[PDB]
Amino acid sequence: AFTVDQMRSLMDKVTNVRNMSVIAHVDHGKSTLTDSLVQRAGIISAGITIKSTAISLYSEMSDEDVKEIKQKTDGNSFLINLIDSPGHVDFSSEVTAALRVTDGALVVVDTIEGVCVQTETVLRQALGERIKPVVVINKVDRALLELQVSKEDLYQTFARTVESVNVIVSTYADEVLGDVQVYPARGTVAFGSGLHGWAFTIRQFATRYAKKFGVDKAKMMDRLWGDSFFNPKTKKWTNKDTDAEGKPLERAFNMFILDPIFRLFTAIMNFKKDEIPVLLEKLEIVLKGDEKDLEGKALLKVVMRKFLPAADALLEMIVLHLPSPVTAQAYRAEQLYEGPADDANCIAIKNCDPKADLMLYVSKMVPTSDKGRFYAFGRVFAGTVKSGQKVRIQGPNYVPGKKDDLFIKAIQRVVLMMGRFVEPIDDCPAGNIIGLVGIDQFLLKTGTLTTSETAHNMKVMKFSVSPVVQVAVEVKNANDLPKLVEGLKRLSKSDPCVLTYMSESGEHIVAGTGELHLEICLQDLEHDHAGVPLKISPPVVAYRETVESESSQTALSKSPNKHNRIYLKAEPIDEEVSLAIENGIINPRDDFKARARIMADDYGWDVTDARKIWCFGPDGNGPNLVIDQTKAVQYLHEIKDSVVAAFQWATKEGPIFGEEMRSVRVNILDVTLHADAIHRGGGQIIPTMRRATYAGFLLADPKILVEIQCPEQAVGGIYSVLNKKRGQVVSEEQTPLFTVKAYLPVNESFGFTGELRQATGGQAFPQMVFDHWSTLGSDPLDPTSKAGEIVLAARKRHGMKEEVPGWQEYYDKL
Amino acid sequence: TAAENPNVEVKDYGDIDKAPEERARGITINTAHVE
Ligand SMILES: Nc1nc2c(ncn2[C@@H]2O[C@H](COP(=O)(O)OP(=O)(O)NP(=O)(O)O)[C@@H](O)[C@H]2O)c(=O)[nH]1
Repeated sequence: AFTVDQMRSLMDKVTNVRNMSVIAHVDHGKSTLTDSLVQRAGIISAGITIKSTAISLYSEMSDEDVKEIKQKTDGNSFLINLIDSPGHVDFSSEVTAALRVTDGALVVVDTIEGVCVQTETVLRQALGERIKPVVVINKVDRALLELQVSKEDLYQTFARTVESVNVIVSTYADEVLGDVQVYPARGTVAFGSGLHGWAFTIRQFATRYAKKFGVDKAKMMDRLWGDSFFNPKTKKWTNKDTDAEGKPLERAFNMFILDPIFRLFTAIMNFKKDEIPVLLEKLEIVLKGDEKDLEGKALLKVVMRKFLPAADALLEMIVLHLPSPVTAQAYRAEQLYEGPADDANCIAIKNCDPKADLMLYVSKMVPTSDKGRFYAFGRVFAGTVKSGQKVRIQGPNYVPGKKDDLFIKAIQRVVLMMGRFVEPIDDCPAGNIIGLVGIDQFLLKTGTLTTSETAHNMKVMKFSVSPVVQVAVEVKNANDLPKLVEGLKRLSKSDPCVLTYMSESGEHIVAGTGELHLEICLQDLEHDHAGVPLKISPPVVAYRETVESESSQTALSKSPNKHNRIYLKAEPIDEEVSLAIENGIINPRDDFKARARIMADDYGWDVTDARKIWCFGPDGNGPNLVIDQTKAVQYLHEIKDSVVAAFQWATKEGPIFGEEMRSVRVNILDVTLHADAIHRGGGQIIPTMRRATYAGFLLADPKILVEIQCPEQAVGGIYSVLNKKRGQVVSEEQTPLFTVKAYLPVNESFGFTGELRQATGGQAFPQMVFDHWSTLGSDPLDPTSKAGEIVLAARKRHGMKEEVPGWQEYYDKL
Repeated sequence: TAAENPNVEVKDYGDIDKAPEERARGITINTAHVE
C-alpha cells in the first residue's frame, strides 16, 4: 500500500521499472499465477471503477542480487506493471496493441501439454514487438501427484519444453537483439505450481548450496543444470553420466534440487511422521503454532511455501532478466516511429527523453463506468503528459501536411490505470504506462498524441485475424432500430477485430474473426451495447440478372393505351466492357464521341451504336446499356426520357426474381407512337419500355480470392476442401509459409473457416474478398437446376409466385 | 507483492475470471489487467 507520492517517486526511477505481461494458452494457469503475484507484491493506494487493465507490483532485491542485474539500476526497489492482454489469439491487432506497451513477457507453459499453438501465437507476436521472454513451466504438481512421473522423465519433459520454446524464439527474434533464447542455468526458466505457492530458479539453489559446497554460486548454478554430475564416491564434478567403471551417475539437478523436493512430497503425503521432522530440520524449515499439527497436502502446501515462496521465483526473473524502457526504446525507436530516423521525435524516443516534445501512443480505449465514457490507455514514449495540457490528437490517417484525423484539445486528466481503478495524477514522464481521460470522441482504438507540429504518427505477429464470419442483425421491434444502430457503433469501438456495415440489400452486417468471436460480439451487442432483442440470420447473397445471347426474336410490347409499341432485342455485353464501365474506363458522363471511339476501336463496338447509347443502368451508371437503332421515328426525342426512366427501372429490378441486371445490352429496333402526345406520355411509354425490356431479356437465354497462408504438409487439406465447394485454385507461391489463392463461390463460404481448420489440422488461415461475378450456366427458370433452386428460394422468401413469368407474359402479339 | 507494498490491490482468482461467460465455461475469455 503506497501513497500517490510514493508511487510518483517510484515512477521517477524508470531504470527500476518493468513493463510486462503474462503469455499463456487457455487453462495453463495465467490467472492463478497473477493472483499469486498480486497477493505477494500487489500495490494498493494508501467511486469510479474501471475494467482492470493493468496491475502494479512492488519488489525489493538484496544488495547482492541487484549487482547481478545486467542493466542500469538505481537502488533496490522495483515497480512492475503487469499489463493485461486479451485472450483472443488469432494474431489479432488488439493483442499486438497490448504487447506494444510492454518490454518483457512471462510465458507460461504447461508441464504436460507443453507449448501449444496459442502459446506460440502470442509469443510470436511478442517477439515481433522485440519483447524479451522468460518462461515458467507450470502445473508441475500434476506430474508428481497424478502421473507419478520419475525425476529423469520430469527432467526430459522440462528440457523438451524449453527446446520447443527456443525454436520459436530463434525463428522470430530479431538478430540485432542477440541471443534472446531461454536457459534454465541462466535463471530465465522457473518451474512450479501456480495453484499450490512455490517455485524456484537454479540461482536460488546455487545461493543455498554455494556457501555449503565451498564454491561460488556462478560455478554452482552452472553445475545445477544440464550434464553436470557429482560422484559421491570420487567427490568430484564431471560432465560424464557414468563413472570409470561405467556405472550410471545421477545428474546434479536431480540429485540436489529434485530429490529434496521429492523426498518432502513422499514423506508428507505418506504420513511418515518420524521422517518428516528430520527432513524439515535438515532443510531448515520451521513449523510454528498450529502448523505443527497439519498433515498431508495441508502440511505440504505450508511446508513448500516456506521452503520456496512462487511469487519469489517469478519476481526474480522479472527484475533480473526482463528489460526496463530506456534499454528497449533505444532499439525499438525506428519501428515504433513512422517518421525520419534522424527526426527530433525519433531521437527523443530512442533516448526516452522526458523533456522533448510529446510522443504518446494510444494502445486502446478502455470501458469505464463513467456513463459511456472510454479512457485512452497508452504509453509515453517521449516528453511528459500533463493534466490540462494542450496536445495534438492524430488518428490512424493523420499526415503532418494534411489536417486529416487531427484534433487539438486539452487533456482533461492523467490517471494511473491500476486494475479496475484509476488515480488522477498531474503528470507522467517518458517510459511509463498511463491513462488519459477526455480523448474518447477524438480517438477510437489506436492513435498518437504529440506536442510537436512536425511530429509524425507511430505501428503489429503464426488465430484468424480476418472478419470471415458474418451475419445479418435486426431488431425484433421496429422501434428499437435507433438503439441497434447506436449499439453497433459502441461495439465497433470496443473491438478492433469486429466489423459492421450495411449490405447491398439493406441489412446491418456484423462480422467476426471466427464463429466464437462473432458469438461474443452478438451477445455483447444484444445484451449491453444495444440492449434490445435482436434477430440473427444469414447473410443473404446478392445476384445479378443477365442474358447469354441475343433475343431469339424481336421483343414486342404495347402501352396500356394499346396505341404505342416498342420493338427491341437484348444481347450480352462483354465482361471486359462491363468491367470497364464498373471501373472507370467507360463512363456515363464522358463525351459521347471520345467514349464511342474507345468502345469501337478498343472494344470492338460499332461506333454508331456506341455514339448512340441512350443511358447506362441502373442508377444511370450501371453496366447495362440502351442503344438506339431506330431509323425514322418522328417523335423519338419526346419519348427518350420515358425510355431511359423505364430502363433504370428494368435494370434495377430484373424479371427473374428482382435482382439487378448486369451485362445486358438492349437495342431499340423500332417504335410506333400515336400522333398526339397525350397518349405517348410517360405513363404510357415507361410501362411499354419496361415491359419490352423484360421480354427481350427473357427471350435472350436468361441467366443469373481467398488467400490462405499455411505450412506445406497442410496445403493438401486446402485443395481437399475447395474441391468439395466448387472452388478453384489460382496460385501457389511462397522461407516462411505457403500462400494458396483461389476462387470460392460466396454461397459456399458459410462454415468454410471451420472445414478448413478441420482439414489442415488448424494450420491454415483464410482471407476472403469479393472478386467477380460469375455466370451460372443452369436455367434460372428450372426450379431444380442450381440457378433455379436459388431463384425459387428467393421468390418464396419474398412472397412472390413460385413460377417465374416467361417471356410470353410480356410479349404483345401484333 | 502486496505484502511488500500496501499500494498494491490484491486480486483473487475469481476477481480476474469474473465475467459471467468465464464462469460458465470455466476458462478465461477476456484479457484482464492487474497492477
Ligand atoms: N496442482 C496445481 N494446480 C494448479 C496450480 N496452479 C494452478 N492450478 C490449477 O489448475 C487449474 C487452472 O488454473 P488457471 O489459473 O485457471 O489456468 P489458466 O491457465 O489461467 N486458464 P485458461 O488457459 O483458461 O486461461 C486450476 O484448477 C488451478 O487450481 C499449481 O501450482 N498446482
